[PDB]
Parts: sequence; structure tokens; C-alpha cells
Amino acid sequence: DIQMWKVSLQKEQARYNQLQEQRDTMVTKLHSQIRQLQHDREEFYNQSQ
Amino acid sequence: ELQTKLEDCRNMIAELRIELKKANNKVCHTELLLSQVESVQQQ
Repeated sequence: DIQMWKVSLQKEQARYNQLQEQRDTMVTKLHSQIRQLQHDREEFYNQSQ
Repeated sequence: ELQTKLEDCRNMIAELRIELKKANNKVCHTELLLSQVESVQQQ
């Protein structure tokens, strides 16, 4: 059972570590939404103002 | 953008050109003036 809890912690830590890829993915999604928001606002100025 | 470009189109394409034609009308009536241009009542 000690071996079991160790393997179990290993597996749940791997599940929680996949959220590192999730963090990078959401950072990429932010770097899309925010960056396009900034580009849209700057061109909104540069033309519509 | 829609409102800005549409109203700028209205101004520059309708209003500005109509005002140029109205300046032509100005010189027309000014020409009218420039071409259109004693005490017997007492006695």
C-alpha cells in the first residue's frame, strides 16, 4: 500500500503537471486575444480616428 | 469607422462640392451686381 500511494501520487502529480501544458496553452490563447486586442485598438486609432 | 467614413463621404463628396457650386452662384450674383450697377422732388 505504501508502494500504491507512491504510484498514486506519481500519477496524480503527472495529471497536475499536464496542467503545465495547459498553462502554456492558455498563455498562448492570452497572447492571441490580448495581442489582437492591442493590434485592433491601434489600427482602430490609426484609421477611424 | 463606418460612421466616420460615411459622414466624411457625405461632407467631402456632397457638402463640399455643393458649396463649391454655391461659390459659383456667389460669383454669378456678384456679376449680376457688377453689371447692374436729381432733387426735382423739392421743386
